[PDB]
Formats: sequence, C-alpha cells, structure tokens
Amino acid sequence: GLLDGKRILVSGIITDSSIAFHIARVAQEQGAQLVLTGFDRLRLIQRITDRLPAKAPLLELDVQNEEHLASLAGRVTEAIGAGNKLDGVVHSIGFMPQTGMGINPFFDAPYADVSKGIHISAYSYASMAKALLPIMNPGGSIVGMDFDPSRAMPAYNWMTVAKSALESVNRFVAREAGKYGVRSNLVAAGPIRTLAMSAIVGGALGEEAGAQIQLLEEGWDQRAPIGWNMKDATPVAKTVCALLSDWLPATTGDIIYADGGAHTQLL
Amino acid sequence: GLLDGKRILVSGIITDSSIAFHIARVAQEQGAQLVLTGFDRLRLIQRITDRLPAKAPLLELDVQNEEHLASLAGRVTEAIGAGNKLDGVVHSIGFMPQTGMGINPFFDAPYADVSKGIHISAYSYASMAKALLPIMNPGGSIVGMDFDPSRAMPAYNWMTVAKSALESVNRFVAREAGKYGVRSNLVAAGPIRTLAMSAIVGGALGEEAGAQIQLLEEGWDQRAPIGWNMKDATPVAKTVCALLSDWLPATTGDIIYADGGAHTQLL
Amino acid sequence: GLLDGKRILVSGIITDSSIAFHIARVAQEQGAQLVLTGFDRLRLIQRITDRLPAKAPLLELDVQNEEHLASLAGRVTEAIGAGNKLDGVVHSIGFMPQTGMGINPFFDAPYADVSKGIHISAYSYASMAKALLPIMNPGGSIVGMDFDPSRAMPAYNWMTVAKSALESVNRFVAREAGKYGVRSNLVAAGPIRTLAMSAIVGGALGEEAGAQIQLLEEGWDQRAPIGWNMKDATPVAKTVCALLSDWLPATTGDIIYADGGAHTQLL
Amino acid sequence: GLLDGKRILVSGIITDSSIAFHIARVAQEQGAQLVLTGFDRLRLIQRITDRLPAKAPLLELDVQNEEHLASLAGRVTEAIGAGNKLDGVVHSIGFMPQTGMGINPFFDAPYADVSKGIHISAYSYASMAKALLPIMNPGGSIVGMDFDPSRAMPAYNWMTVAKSALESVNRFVAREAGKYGVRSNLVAAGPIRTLAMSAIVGGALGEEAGAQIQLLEEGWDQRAPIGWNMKDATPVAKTVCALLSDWLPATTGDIIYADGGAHTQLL
Ligand SMILES: NC(=O)c1ccc[n+]([C@@H]2O[C@H](COP(=O)([O-])OP(=O)(O)OC[C@H]3O[C@@H](n4cnc5c(N)ncnc54)[C@H](O)[C@@H]3O)[C@@H](O)[C@H]2O)c1
Ligand SMILES: NC(=O)c1ccc[n+]([C@@H]2O[C@H](COP(=O)([O-])OP(=O)(O)OC[C@H]3O[C@@H](n4cnc5c(N)ncnc54)[C@H](O)[C@@H]3O)[C@@H](O)[C@H]2O)c1
Ligand SMILES: NC(=O)c1ccc[n+]([C@@H]2O[C@H](COP(=O)([O-])OP(=O)(O)OC[C@H]3O[C@@H](n4cnc5c(N)ncnc54)[C@H](O)[C@@H]3O)[C@@H](O)[C@H]2O)c1
Ligand SMILES: NC(=O)c1ccc[n+]([C@@H]2O[C@H](COP(=O)([O-])OP(=O)(O)OC[C@H]3O[C@@H](n4cnc5c(N)ncnc54)[C@H](O)[C@@H]3O)[C@@H](O)[C@H]2O)c1
Ligand SMILES: Cc1c(S(=O)(=O)Nc2cccc(CN)c2)sc2ccc(Cl)cc12
Ligand SMILES: Cc1c(S(=O)(=O)Nc2cccc(CN)c2)sc2ccc(Cl)cc12
Ligand SMILES: Cc1c(S(=O)(=O)Nc2cccc(CN)c2)sc2ccc(Cl)cc12
Ligand SMILES: Cc1c(S(=O)(=O)Nc2cccc(CN)c2)sc2ccc(Cl)cc12
Repeated sequence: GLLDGKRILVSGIITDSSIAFHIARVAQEQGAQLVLTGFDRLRLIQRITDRLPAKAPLLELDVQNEEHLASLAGRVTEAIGAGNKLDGVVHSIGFMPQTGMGINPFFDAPYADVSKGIHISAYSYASMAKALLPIMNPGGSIVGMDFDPSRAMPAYNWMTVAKSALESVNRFVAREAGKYGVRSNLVAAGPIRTLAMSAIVGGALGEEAGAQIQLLEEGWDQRAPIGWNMKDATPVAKTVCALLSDWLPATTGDIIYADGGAHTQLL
Repeated sequence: GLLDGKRILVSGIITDSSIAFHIARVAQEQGAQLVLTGFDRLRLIQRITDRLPAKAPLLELDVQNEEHLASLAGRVTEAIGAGNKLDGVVHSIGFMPQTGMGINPFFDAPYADVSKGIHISAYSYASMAKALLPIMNPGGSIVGMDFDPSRAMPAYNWMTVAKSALESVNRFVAREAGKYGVRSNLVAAGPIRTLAMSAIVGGALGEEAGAQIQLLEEGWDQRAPIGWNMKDATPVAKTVCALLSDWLPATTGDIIYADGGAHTQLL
Repeated sequence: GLLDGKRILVSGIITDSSIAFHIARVAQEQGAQLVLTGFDRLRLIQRITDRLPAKAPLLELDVQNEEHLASLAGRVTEAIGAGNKLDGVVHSIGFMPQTGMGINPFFDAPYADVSKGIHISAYSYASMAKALLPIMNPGGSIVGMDFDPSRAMPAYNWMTVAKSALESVNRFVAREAGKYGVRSNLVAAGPIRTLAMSAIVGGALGEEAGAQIQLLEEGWDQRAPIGWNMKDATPVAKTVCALLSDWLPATTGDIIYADGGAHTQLL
Repeated sequence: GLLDGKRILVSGIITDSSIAFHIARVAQEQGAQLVLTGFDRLRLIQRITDRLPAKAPLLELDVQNEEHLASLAGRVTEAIGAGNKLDGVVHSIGFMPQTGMGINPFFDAPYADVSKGIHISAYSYASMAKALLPIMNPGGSIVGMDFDPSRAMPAYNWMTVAKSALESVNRFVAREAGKYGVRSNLVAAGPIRTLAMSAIVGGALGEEAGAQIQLLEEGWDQRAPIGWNMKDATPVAKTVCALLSDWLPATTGDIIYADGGAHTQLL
C-alpha cells in the first residue's frame, strides 16, 4: 500500500465526481487513513463520502472563515487522536463567481468578485498550510490542484489569474513547509468532467463558454501523446497520491503535470 | 524621435526617482506628448513633474476609485482635445501593505491586505485598459511594469504573488486590446533604487528584508552578462519606449526583460 | 533613422523572400550601412541583393568552413575600412536535411544528418560570435533567428531540437559578448512564407508535413491576439532592428517573440 | 513493492557512485527484475554490479555503435526470455569532451567534440527508444537523466547545450512512445557527487571549473526549501522509480525536478 499508515486530510469533496472524491478513494485503497473537510452542505457531503471504501471523519471548513481555520488543527487532532499528526494535506478547492469566468467580458468582473475567487482558490492554500503545518510530521506532503495558467484561454478568464496566483503561493508555502520537513506541490490536471464542468459544457455559463470548453477538451486529447480521457479522474488521483507518498522526496515548490503530456506539445 | 507625434498616458510618478518619471522623461525626449496621472499627493506630483523636459497635463487617478476610472477617458480627451486619441498607456503602479511584504511572516498577511495589493498592482492593469482602450488608436501600445515572479524570493512575499497575477492579467488584456489593434506587454525590470526601495534597504520593512534586498541586488549585477546598475533607470525607461514605438509590432501578451540578462543566467 | 551610422553584418539572404532580405531592407531604410554574407550561390545572392535600397559588400561564408570563419573578421574590416568596427551582427541561418525534418519518422534521422543541422543552425551562432566579437564596438548587438521550440510539433522534428540547442547557445554567447559590451538575443518569429516554406506547404517534404504546416499556420493567426500574417516578414524585420538599436539596452541572452502574441495564448 | 514484476533496462552504471547504480539498487529493492547495459569497461562494470541486491544480466551498449543498437532488442529478449517484454527503460548516459566543458573557453570547443557529446548525451535518448520500444509493454516507462539547462552557468558550457537538446528530444520521443502506450520523461536532478563530479571539484577540468561547481553546490542547498545533499543519490533514484511505476500515469514528454525545489527559488 503506497500510503500505508499515513494520515491525510482531504478537502474539496462536493459530489462523487469531485476530483477530491477520487483522490480520497485512491488514497484509502492505498492504506491511508483520512480526515475529510467539507464546505457548506455538510449533510450532502457526508452522504457522498459514505460511499468511500472506508469511513472517515468529516470536519466543516469554509476557507474564508477565520474561526474555522483557527480551530482546524484542534479538531483534526481530536479526530485522529492526541499525539498523532498529519502526514498529508490535499487542497482541492476552487471558486470564481460567474462574472469572472465564462461569457461575461473579462473587463466586466468587479474586483469584489475577483477577490473572492482569488481568496478561495489561491490564498486559501497558504491559509490551510498555516493552520495545518503545526500538526504535520516531518516528511509530510501538501498537494494542491492546479490548471495550467501559463497561457491565456477563452472563458477561464479571472480563474486563470487565480491559478497563476496559486502557483506563486505554492512556491512560498514550500519555503515555510521546508522548515517542517514538509513538501508542497501542485498537480496541474487536464480537463475533468466534474458536475460543474458538465454544467458549463451544457451552457450554465453561456453558450460561447460551453463551446470553448468543448474545443479545449478536444484539443487536449489530440495534443496528449498518451491521450486524455476527461471522464476519468483516476490518473489525477494517482498523481496526487504519488506526491503524498515517499517516492518524490526531492520535489517541492513545484508543479506535476497530470495532463496526458498535452502541455509539452504544440499540435 | 522614436515617439514623435504619439500621445501617451503615463501613470505612477510619485518622486523624481520613480521609474515612471524616467519613462516620462525619455518619452518626451523622443517627441511624445504626455498626459500624466497621479494618486493622492497631486500637489507634490505636480511639483515633481514640473522638472520634466516639457509640461504635461496631470489628472488624478486612484485605481481603486470607480468614479476616477469612469471619468478617466473623458478627462483624457479634454486634455488632448476632442477627436484626438491615445497612442500609448503606461501602467507603473504597485503597492502591497507592510504585512504582505518584508519581514512579516508570509502566513501572517491578512487577506484584506493581500487583496488591496493585488487590486492596485494587478487588477488595476485590466481596469486602466478597460477605461482607456475606447480612446486608443489602432497600432497603440499598453505597457505595464513587472518584476520577475516565476521563482520565489525572500521578503517580496505577497507582492511576488501580485506580480504573478499581473502577468496573467496581461495575457488577457492582450486579447481585449487586440480587438482595437492595440498591443499589451509588460517590462520586467531589475531592481531599481527608488525612494521606497532605498527605504527598504535602510530597514523600513525590517532588517532581514533590508539585508535580503542587498543580496538580491548584488547577485543581480553578478549574473547579468552586461552588468546591472540599480541606480540607473534609463535602461528600463528606454525599453518601455521601445514597446510604445512601432518597432515591436508583433509582440503582445508578452514580457520583455530589461534586467541586464540576469534571468537567463544561473550564477 | 533607428540605425543611423551603425555598421551591421547580415547573413542568411538566399532569395528575396528570405527573412534576412527584409531585415537587410529595413535596416538600410533606417540608416544602417550593411555588409552581407552569403553561402554557396554567391552570383544568385548578388543579383538578389542588387534590389536592396543601397549597395552592400557581399562576402562568402559557409558556416561549416573553418577557413571562411578564420578570415571573416579581416574581410569584414577590409569592406568597412580599417579602424571601423561592426555595431551589429544578424544570424539568419538554418538547415536540417530532409531525413530530420518532414514526414520521415523522427527515429529514422541518422545522426550524421542531425549533426549537420545542429552545426549550421545552432553551433554556427557561437562560431560567428567568436569570429566577429573582436571587431565589434561596445554597445553592439548580435541577433539570431529562432522558432519557438519549447513544445514539440509535427514535422519540424530534429530542427526543433536544433532550435532548442540554439536558445541554449545564445545564453552562453551572451556571457562572452558581455565582456565586449555587446548584447546577444534571438527573435522567435511566427511562420513566414519563405520559398522553402512554400515548397513544404506544396509537399516538398511529404504530404503529411505540408498538411501539418498549414494547420500550424492557421492555428497561429487564430491564437495571435493581433493576428499573424505569414506573408509579411516586415514585423519580424522591425523586431530585429529594434534589438540592433539602442532601445533595448538591458536585454541579453534573451528571446523576443515576434509571433503576434501566439505563444501567450492556448486557444 | 513499487515495481513488482516489472522488467526494466538500466544503462549508465560505471562505478558504485553512478546515479544509475542507485536507480538499479532502489528498483531491485522494489521488486523490479533488471537488465543492465554498460559501455567499454564491461569487466569493471560487472564487478561493480555484483554488489547490487540481486544479480542482473549485463549487456554491452556503446550508444554511438549502430551494430550495438541494431542487436539490442534481440539480446534483451534473450536475457529476459522470449515472449517477455520490457516495462521500463532508464537512460543515465552523458559525456562531453573536456574542450566543451570546464575552463576551456566556450568558443574554443571544436564542433567535432560538441557533436560527440550531443550524440551520446541527447541523440542517444531517441536511439535507445527506437531500439527498445518494439519490445516494451503498454503502460511502460522511459526515463532519462537531466540537469536543468534553462539558464546558462559557468563551466557546464556545451553540456548545458546537450541538456537543452535532450529535453527537446524527450518531447518527441514521447510522441513516438505514446503509440506504444509508453511514457517518456526526464528527471532533472541537483548536483550529485559522482566520481566524475568529485574529480572536477578537485580540479580535473581546471581550477576555475572546480571553484564554480563548489559555488553551485553551495547555492543549491541554500535555495532548496528542503535542503540538498549532494552526497545522497537516493532521492533521485526514488524519483526515477516513481516515474517507472504506475503512479504517474498521465505524465509524459515532461521533466520532474528532483532538486530539493531549488529551481523554484531565486535566493
Ligand atoms: N475539473 C477540472 O477540470 C480541473 C482541472 C484542474 C484542476 N482542477 C481543480 O480541482 C479542484 C477541485 O475542483 P473540482 O474540479 O474537482 O470541482 P468541484 O466542484 O467538485 O470541487 C470544488 C470544491 O471547492 C470547494 N469550495 C468552494 N468554496 C469553498 C470554500 N469557501 N471553502 C471550502 N471549500 C470550498 C467546494 O466546496 C468543492 O468541494 C479545483 O481547484 C479546480 O480548479 C479542476
Ligand atoms: N524599483 C524596482 O525595482 C522595480 C522593479 C520592477 C518593477 N517595478 C515596478 O515599477 C513600478 C513602479 O514602482 P516604482 O518603482 O517605480 O516605485 P514608486 O513608488 O515610485 O511608484 C509607485 C507608484 O504607484 C502608485 N500607486 C500606488 N497606489 C496607487 C493607487 N491606488 N492608485 C494609483 N497609483 C498608485 C504610487 O502613487 C506610485 O506613483 C511597480 O509596479 C513596481 O512594482 C519596480
Ligand atoms: N520562415 C519561418 O517561418 C521562420 C520562422 C522562424 C525562424 N526562422 C528562421 O529564420 C532563419 C532564416 O530562414 P529563412 O526563413 O529565412 O529561410 P531561408 O531559406 O531563406 O534562409 C536560410 C539561409 O541559411 C543559409 N545557410 C544554410 N546553410 C548555410 C551554411 N552552411 N552556411 C551559411 N549559410 C547557410 C542559407 O543559405 C539561407 O540563406 C532560420 O534560422 C530559420 O530557422 C524562420
Ligand atoms: N551527477 C550529477 O550531478 C547529475 C545531475 C543531473 C543529471 N545527471 C545526469 O546523470 C547521468 C549519469 O551520470 P552520472 O552522474 O551518474 O555519472 P557517471 O559518470 O557515473 O555515468 C555516466 C555513464 O555514461 C555512460 N556513457 C558514456 N558514454 C557512453 C557511451 N558511448 N555509451 C554508453 N554509455 C556511455 C558512461 O559509461 C557512464 O556509465 C548524466 O546523464 C548526467 O548528465 C547527473
Ligand atoms: C472551471 C474550469 C476549470 S477547473 O475545473 O480547472 N477550475 C475551477 C474553477 C472554478 C471552480 C472550480 C470547481 N467547480 C474549478 S478549467 C476550465 C477551462 C475553461 C472553463 Cl470555461 C472553465 C474551466
Ligand atoms: C518593492 C520591491 C520590488 S518592486 O519595486 O519591483 N515592486 C514594488 C512593490 C510594491 C510597491 C512598489 C512601489 N514602491 C514596488 S522588487 C523587490 C524585492 C524584494 C523586496 Cl523586499 C521588495 C521588492
Ligand atoms: C522549416 C520550418 C520552420 S523555419 O523556417 O522556422 N526553420 C528552418 C528550418 C530549416 C531550414 C530553414 C531555412 N529554409 C528554416 S518552422 C516549421 C514548422 C514546421 C515545418 Cl515542417 C518546418 C518549419
Ligand atoms: C558534469 C556536470 C553535471 S552532470 O553530472 O549533470 N552532467 C554530466 C555531463 C557530462 C558527463 C557526465 C557523466 N560523468 C555528467 S552538472 C554540472 C555543473 C557544472 C559542471 Cl563544471 C559540470 C557539471
């Protein structure tokens, strides 16, 4: 078991197609003992996580709530038992209001909306690190989820800016985590058909946005030398588990591309 | 004259060592007709700009003030005359509260402070573009100031995150500006001894911060194959003028490194 | 005149659609005095260059010929007059045998062929620098031509590898040239319809290769926020002249993208 | 066992401090069955590999020898048994003559020497892929060793150019290997005290070269958020094994940085 005996906190489950759901599943298959955090609809999240291979304690965490962050370490310790620390943390959280992502023109996003998205999608990575590093073991691992923002693209708009910020945050979190013997890295995944993503392809954010995602999905599988299957999150979940294991011991402040190789190819 | 007959808006002058002061000077030496914008201390800014080679109208612009942005194009047109448009825009604006930049630990920056800095240093680039593109000529140029944030560094902290966001914003501003025949690019400069920078070297942001900047300055000149003189902003001002001219007509969404070549060298 | 009084050596003219032909034309329009070098078909090259706005001495240079390189500086000094030095050098040279570029499978290129292409397309940039730096003025400029090789693409094959090598060579040439007060940079251009390029679109290197270039050309104009016109080399020639001028004085070991911004955009 | 039942070819062992020796050791500890290839001093290599945890067949391979490459697959099949294929290939080979690496000036490397180094260090990655892909299983993995060449550095000189070429080769090998269901990636390691490296620190390539490596080693550990121990190759060996396993299933044409995070940090 790749993660045997490791204690790992996984945020970001909201449905059974959430990337963090599959991260949580693969980690439990590999012997990890999990603690879960969920935002807002905790009864729904509980019913979703009941389908994980093993039962895992669920804690409430709204990343914009200072009280939630201040109590987090104590509530984690209460779930895993005093004297036990975390070996791994998974940040799988993201949000941008509709004004900053979609067919709404890039210039029309109010900063209040953009700021909320950068708060939840980028700053929260440092927030969670700060809350959880004091209860992490040496040799631990923090992993966040990324979507390659080094080039601009239709519709993603302000969320691409939030991703650019998150990659920069990750390189500073790595400097802090290094003082604990802890690594911090991001996994840049290719497009995955989550519920939200499926809703956008169906036009939830405007028809242009939906058409552009479909073109991006299609271009992705074409470019990827090993193909890309947007309906299979297993590859991304296994990559996260790789970074949570002891088998990338010299990688930190970095980005692993679980994208089928698409970013290495022009056409 | 490299910029003869061009009408160009320059923001960001606060003292005579501001990078935008030298941008403004070099552009006037090259035949440009300028309109200036200043924030807060407008009487001070006016007295500073009285020393530019030619007189230039000064307009008030706080980039966080929605009314200032809504009136900007009209006030620009009133200064340059109806029927005249802008050929160039210079964004030379930046700010991060002391909690996000310096010896204060990276985790201790409140998001309210970080958000203010990302607002003024990154989002304002899109804000100004939105305000000014409707009064820009085809073949125009928007230029912002950048400090290479692709690797983390001591003390810069949250401001590095703001720079990462600004580079991403620039690639989307380029998509909008392209509809106008307008380019958008950033100039990534090496360290320059502005008043603020000199204050930090003297310890305004804590002694550790001051020592780290000095080490970064020293490493910069060493790495740069043509040297780097932190007391000479002329090189950065000439680079901005290059991008405002017609001599980089196929460069947009991009970053020009006016850093002595330091970013191309390891040691 | 952007280049008034500057003495500049331009290699790489073979027909009137060569990128170096337009570089040479724009530089002469901007007051530069040129010395030309040509390979192999010198009578043809002479007849082509007779159409430049001004007459320019033509020197023979095969970059694989050690005797040609050993005599180059002396022959340049004889053309521009003793006591005069060069202010600028343009490397616009490239070649890969058909086995390393096209529909021939990537694995089937013999190393002898690949090595010849890397010799002429990458190593020759250091070769020319070595020959010409001792007769270059402080404040001089060396410019090479590049095609963005940071991602793989169909058909370009071994020539992409040669471009990757040339970018690396450029960063070391900059270290040598810095000792002379001389900059060294590359211009990464978008696809241009040279004779060779047109021949490939017509199938000279196999039908698959021809179809892939056409798709790459089409994707380029789409991605470029300001468009890309593959039949107009003026934009690339003006960019080279920008780097030969005094208006990028702090850029070296670097790459300027004269590609319409296409490399900054995903779709 | 991370690599249980996997059959893996490992090149590049020459002493017990070779990176490939530790790759071979860690892979055998993780249940892999190995086939080894060695160059030139095969009796020495055999005596070195006698100390691996398990015995492994040794095959002769000079990567510049066309007959060696033409027979390789057949000799591999004879060692692992007909009907068995390879699951993994490790390229751990590199060489640059003293004229292209060290205190000898960058311009003084003859192309014959540079070409030999690019042949053995870069082209050989495609050569081995071509020889071995027809005897690789779907889901297989090819891994090469890299040293981050994206910025220039003292002394490494032409070998940095060879690394730049190898990264480009890797992105095309990935396109070929994808047709087989096979991944291809590089591991960019921090400096490791091999015999050759120790000899250079002791002055084998000139005193300046030796002093610059020591400064690069020291800067590396400083920059690395988790530290860098140049005398421990275990971290790099475990990273290679990660890529040979099934736990990075969506990564290809890519580069994993096993460098302590040093490349993500400026100072
Ligand atoms: N689907 C993709 O294509 C893709 C690709 C790359 C990266 N990612 C990244 O994966 C991550 C997870 O998204 P997802 O795709 O799986 O979708 P998702 O919708 O399933 O999950 C997002 C989660 O963010 C959480 N969240 C939102 N606001 C929160 C808040 N204040 N506090 C705490 N949690 C909050 C949500 O509750 C939700 O669980 C994102 O960071 C996303 O950007 C997704
Ligand atoms: N000095 C350097 O080393 C260096 C290097 C690279 C980039 N830059 C960049 O150059 C730019 C200018 O800074 P500077 O160095 O010249 O220093 P500066 O202090 O002189 O100028 C900064 C200006 O930002 C303006 N500003 C702050 N808040 C503003 C607001 N709400 N609204 C409008 N304007 C506001 C200030 O008034 C000031 O004029 C920055 O963007 C900075 O990050 C500086
Ligand atoms: N057309 C494009 O799309 C494009 C894009 C980017 C970069 N470039 C680059 O521009 C440069 C010039 O090519 P081009 O497009 O203009 O085509 P070209 O065919 O017109 O010019 C190439 C020149 O290389 C010279 N050359 C070949 N072997 C030589 C040798 N041994 N010694 C000296 N000179 C030799 C040729 O004589 C010729 O003048 C190339 O380096 C090329 O890779 C071209
Ligand atoms: N030591 C480091 O710091 C470091 C860092 C990053 C990458 N690498 C890379 O690791 C790899 C291995 O080198 P090393 O450090 O372990 O040193 P090494 O000297 O131990 O190994 C190099 C091997 O290359 C082989 N080789 C040379 N010519 C060959 C040829 N014609 N045919 C077949 N094999 C040939 C040698 O026999 C030797 O086994 C290199 O590719 C190297 O560039 C090393
Ligand atoms: C959403 C999205 C992604 S994402 O899933 O990677 N990021 C993300 C952002 C916000 C909220 C969430 C969680 N529901 C995730 S890529 C891409 C490309 C084009 C478009 Cl229009 C959208 C997207
Ligand atoms: C300030 C700063 C720069 S900066 O001048 O480029 N950016 C900037 C940020 C904020 C406000 C301003 C305008 N006064 C400018 S680099 C660098 C490296 C280390 C440190 Cl501690 C600081 C800096
Ligand atoms: C040729 C070529 C270029 S190039 O013009 O940039 N480079 C080059 C290479 C070799 C010889 C020359 C000079 N005739 C130029 S890009 C691209 C993309 C796909 C394909 Cl199939 C080809 C090309
Ligand atoms: C050698 C070397 C490396 S290397 O080990 O990564 N590459 C390599 C090259 C050639 C032959 C081998 C195998 N003996 C390995 S980095 C670095 C930095 C500075 C200097 Cl002077 C040297 C080096």
